[PDB]
Amino acid sequence: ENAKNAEEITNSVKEVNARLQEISASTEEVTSRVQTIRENVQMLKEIVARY
Amino acid sequence: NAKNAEEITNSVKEVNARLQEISASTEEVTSRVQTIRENVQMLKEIVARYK
Amino acid sequence: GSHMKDVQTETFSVAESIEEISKANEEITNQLLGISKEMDNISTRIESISAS
Amino acid sequence: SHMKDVQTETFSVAESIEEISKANEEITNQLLGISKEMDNISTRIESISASV
Repeated sequence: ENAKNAEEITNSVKEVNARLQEISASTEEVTSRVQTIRENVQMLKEIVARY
Repeated sequence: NAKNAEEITNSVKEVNARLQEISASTEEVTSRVQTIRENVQMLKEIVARYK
Repeated sequence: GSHMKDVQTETFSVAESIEEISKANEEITNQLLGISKEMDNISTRIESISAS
Repeated sequence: SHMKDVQTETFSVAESIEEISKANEEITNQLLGISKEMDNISTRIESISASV
């Protein structure tokens, strides 16, 4: 049973590590697309002043 | 094995707490993307009206 | 309305971007659901292996 | 002046993009600590497999 449980935990850790590297990438994808929305909401508040 | 199963039970418990706080912040981004999505539909109607 | 044409240029970039953040935060929430169910398995299995 | 409805909506996305920006930094701080704590559990499970 100790061999089975050790492999079962090792297989869960491998899943967690693979899903965590996909969340880091998606976090970097959101951290790039947040900056694009910030620029187009500062450059849009510039129009609000211009006129 | 007893001293390592205990150290994993305590680190897994802190990881699960930290993970439940990522689920919290991810819910808070999800809930504020409803605000933004709604307001960029509005910005489109005013341009359509007055361009 | 030229100043509203200037507004459209900005509002196009925001609408393209918010649609990506809308799918990227749904991809994060689903992966986080999958991690949790495996973390409760590690929690469960680390009590049964300790009893063993 | 039709820059009224531009202003009322470009105010709401600015109080909201700000909490998104903060939450992405808090997620980033948790994630990089978890990868390190996870990589120490990996060593401990490998030691348990050896022990078996």
